[PDB]
Amino acid sequence: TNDVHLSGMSRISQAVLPAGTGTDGYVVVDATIVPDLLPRLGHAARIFQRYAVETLEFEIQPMCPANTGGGYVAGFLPDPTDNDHTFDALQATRGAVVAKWWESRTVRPQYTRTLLWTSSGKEQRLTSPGRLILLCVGNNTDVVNVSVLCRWSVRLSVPSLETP
Amino acid sequence: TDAPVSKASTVTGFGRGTNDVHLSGMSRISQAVLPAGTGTDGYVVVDATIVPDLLPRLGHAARIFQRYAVETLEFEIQPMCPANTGGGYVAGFLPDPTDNDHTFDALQATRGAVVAKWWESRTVRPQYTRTLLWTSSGKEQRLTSPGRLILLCVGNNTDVVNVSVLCRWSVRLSVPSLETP
Amino acid sequence: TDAPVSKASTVTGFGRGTNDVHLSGMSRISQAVLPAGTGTDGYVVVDATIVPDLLPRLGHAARIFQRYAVETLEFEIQPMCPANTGGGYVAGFLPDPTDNDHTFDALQATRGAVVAKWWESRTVRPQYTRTLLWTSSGKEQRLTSPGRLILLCVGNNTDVVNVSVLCRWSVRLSVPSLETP
Amino acid sequence: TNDVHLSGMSRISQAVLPAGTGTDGYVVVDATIVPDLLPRLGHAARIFQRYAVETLEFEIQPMCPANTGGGYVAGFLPDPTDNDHTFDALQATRGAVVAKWWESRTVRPQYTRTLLWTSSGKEQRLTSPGRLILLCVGNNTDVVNVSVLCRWSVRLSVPSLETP
Amino acid sequence: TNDVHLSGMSRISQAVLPAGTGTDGYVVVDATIVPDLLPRLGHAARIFQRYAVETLEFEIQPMCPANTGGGYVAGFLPDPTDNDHTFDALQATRGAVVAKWWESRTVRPQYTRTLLWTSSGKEQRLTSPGRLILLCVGNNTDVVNVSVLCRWSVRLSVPSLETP
Amino acid sequence: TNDVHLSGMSRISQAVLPAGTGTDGYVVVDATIVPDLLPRLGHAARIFQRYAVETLEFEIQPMCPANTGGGYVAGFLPDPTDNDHTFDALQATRGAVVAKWWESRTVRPQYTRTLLWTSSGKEQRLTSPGRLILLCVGNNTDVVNVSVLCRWSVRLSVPSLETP
Ligand SMILES: [Ca+2]
Ligand SMILES: [Ca+2]
Ligand SMILES: [Ca+2]
Ligand SMILES: [Ca+2]
Ligand SMILES: [Ca+2]
Ligand SMILES: [Ca+2]
Repeated sequence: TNDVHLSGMSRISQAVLPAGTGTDGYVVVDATIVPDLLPRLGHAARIFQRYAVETLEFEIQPMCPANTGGGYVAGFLPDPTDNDHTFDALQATRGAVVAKWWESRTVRPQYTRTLLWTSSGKEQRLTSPGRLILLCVGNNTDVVNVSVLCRWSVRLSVPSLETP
Repeated sequence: TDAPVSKASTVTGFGRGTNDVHLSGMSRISQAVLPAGTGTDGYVVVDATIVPDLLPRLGHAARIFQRYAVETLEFEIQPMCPANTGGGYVAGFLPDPTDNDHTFDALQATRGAVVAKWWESRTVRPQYTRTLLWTSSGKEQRLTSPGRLILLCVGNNTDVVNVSVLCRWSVRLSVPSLETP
Repeated sequence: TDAPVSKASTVTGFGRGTNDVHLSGMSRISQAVLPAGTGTDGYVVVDATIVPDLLPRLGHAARIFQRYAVETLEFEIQPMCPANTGGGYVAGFLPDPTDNDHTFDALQATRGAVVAKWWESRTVRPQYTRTLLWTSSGKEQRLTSPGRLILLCVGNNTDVVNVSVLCRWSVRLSVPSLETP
Repeated sequence: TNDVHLSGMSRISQAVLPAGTGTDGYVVVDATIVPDLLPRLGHAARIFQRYAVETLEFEIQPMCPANTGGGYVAGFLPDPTDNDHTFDALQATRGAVVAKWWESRTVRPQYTRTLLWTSSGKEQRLTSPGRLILLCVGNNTDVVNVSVLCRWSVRLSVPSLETP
Repeated sequence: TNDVHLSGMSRISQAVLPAGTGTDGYVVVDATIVPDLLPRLGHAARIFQRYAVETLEFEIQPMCPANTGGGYVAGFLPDPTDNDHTFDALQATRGAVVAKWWESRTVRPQYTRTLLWTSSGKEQRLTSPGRLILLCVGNNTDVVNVSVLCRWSVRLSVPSLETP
Repeated sequence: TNDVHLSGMSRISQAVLPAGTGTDGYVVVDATIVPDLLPRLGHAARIFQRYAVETLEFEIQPMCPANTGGGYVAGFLPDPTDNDHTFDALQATRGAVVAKWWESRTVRPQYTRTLLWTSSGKEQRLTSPGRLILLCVGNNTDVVNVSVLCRWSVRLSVPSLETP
């Protein structure tokens, strides 16, 4: 077997949220999980054709004063083609969390473990396991710098160099 | 205890909804009427793509689940006409949702296809994929539907024919969500 | 066999659909924002009648069932605001769906009512009818809903308050049908 | 072994019989069983040189009103070179059936199991196992659309592309 | 069972490269491997619904004089969607070969034995195992009649009948 | 484990040698084997800190007419620092080959499987396994398009991320 197991921590997305703009339902983070976003996996997927996600956890680590107001809801939609970004969709899914802006939380979602494709294509269900969505729950009193780390572990295969 | 700057949140049972439900039923996927003389050979009577939306009770249950897998799928062709009607029918289930071929040979090639007279009711026990399929629509139909059902006329019928295609199904829904088409 | 005048029908599995499904979840029945100063005493923050339509995932499952019975029903009041907000709230669940009284006494009288500060989250474990209730709407609300939830302010709040009322429910649907509102 | 076992249902021949033309001995169906007639086996024999029939049943499925008059006799002559189409030849053979026009019957004949040739040739005994013959027994009062399905099962060999 | 193992060789593409036009990077051959491309598999796929490529190899057999100064690079990209006509992209793929214009070579690539579909659809990744690309390396001196052959061994399934 | 075995072929260098310039001792190719030189290993080393070359071979594939009178000598010096462009120095190294300009050959050298560093530094002996040298033997007659390929199999370690 020529499968290469690669794993590690990496920050998929960082967002800045100025004070007073975090209204309810505001989409702070909306990231379709593909290996291109992941820093270390971006180079590994550039040299392979297919990958299979073996572990995926999203650690939301926001950095705001403890007296800041408002909260956030984070979830992982297993369907990359789904284009719904609301509290209802997040609360429906498994692994979703809701917490105050100064709390760091962990999202352990339900993701497909089949063999996906690193490259882009017409069918998004064949390239990504899902979409991470992080929304505001209430108005934030202070500016929030939110960073979403992602502990991943994939199994690459089929060596081939690829272009952006 | 003390009075902190901000107390920790205590939302406990979030993202722990029900994950798997088994749903069963038997619904009419098609109903057709043929006035005398239109049942020419090869005329397509029923062309129904098996999707959760086609099944009414499953249509709502598929709106709260991401992926479903078909466990049981059997079709019934019930022609409600007397035993003095000429001509006949051929019914089949193409496992490929994208296969749009409407001929006698294409139907007869599939496993479980039936050929009968217009006064004989039949049951199609087809070949379908047990793999998990996506409830919501996508770019490729082969990831969302187990197949297609085709019902054709074989001979020129003599009288008006009423034909009902029923489908006994049983699916297993997984990966909870809330689809908003 | 012989050739009769008309052959007998052979529809076998008709009217034998699934009868009972247990459905569970936890959904936000209400969400309110109070700018500073509007939290006057007795001001009604949340007034939600517990019906299957109010619960999103149950709304679709109730459209294919006639009667449902509530097995578990517990509400959570989550105020997402700091620990320096004045005033407080009272939350209760009136078992009578038609009881439209919004006062502190009416809420506190009910079993399981909670009184807390705006920086304390609470859980209401109320008294609800275990009897079978009709999914579809009718002339009398007491045959279709287990009760009503009321959340009121107790004191004048100092800061803007975000309050979310979540409801952990568990129902048993019976008597299959297809409701078309 | 590179033998490919292929089997399936397929309609060899459909015939329309107008009312009043089905006199006694009329040859409704006269089909020399070669893989070209069989729809799915037509494509399989186009890519192979030799085949051996392992199972052969002919299901006659006529579609006429139940009050129609007259009957049909169906048989399978094991000799493709034989050019006799009468009730005598059919009744002599094994597996022959006789039935009213509205009855569907099954013919389980006696066929050679040797290795035949898909392509045509001078000797017809080396290419086909036999000839299906379906005749009218009496005058038919109504128009009859008769279809002869064939449950077959062959064992192909010797890969080679072929032309009509 | 419905599984029918088939194998054989077939010329997927043939190209004629006149003298002087074989500049570096020129795309001599770009052929997406589909069942219709292979003659014997073209008929096999017309009578089945699914196929899985168990074995796949290619042979480049250029037919040029021994005084033809030039070279070619050949490789099987295991992703039908990927489109990159560069030397490094081909050489990255496993089994890719580089040779002179008067030397026949064999490509033994890597690919996933996933159960593909014999009929075309919106997504090419479900109907094709990949695509063979043959490029020029250096300017050729004489006319080259290149003929890429493919030795395949596939496993058909789900009996049906189709029209292209 | 952090160890990730990778392997593949990549063209380390390509040179064009015009007619008459291939005098004896001329240095056609002098390429220091570094991870950046190999495309697929270039991305693999950008996401790791250490690598050890488990297997390393080279193939010389000159592309010249069969009437090209001349010869080449190829060899892998296992010391990056050593700098000697002489025939005897190359032939001394294990696996060195001598051939005609129209004959592809394979170099299977000797080297130490020491855990090298993927990023450049002051000492080249810690970042490169060696250097391949290809010299002329005798004056060539026609233009030669030489392309040295390298088949490598390395073992990465110490996960990290780097920029070149
Ligand atoms: Ca790709
Ligand atoms: Ca969906
Ligand atoms: Ca009702
Ligand atoms: Ca032949
Ligand atoms: Ca198809
Ligand atoms: Ca470094």
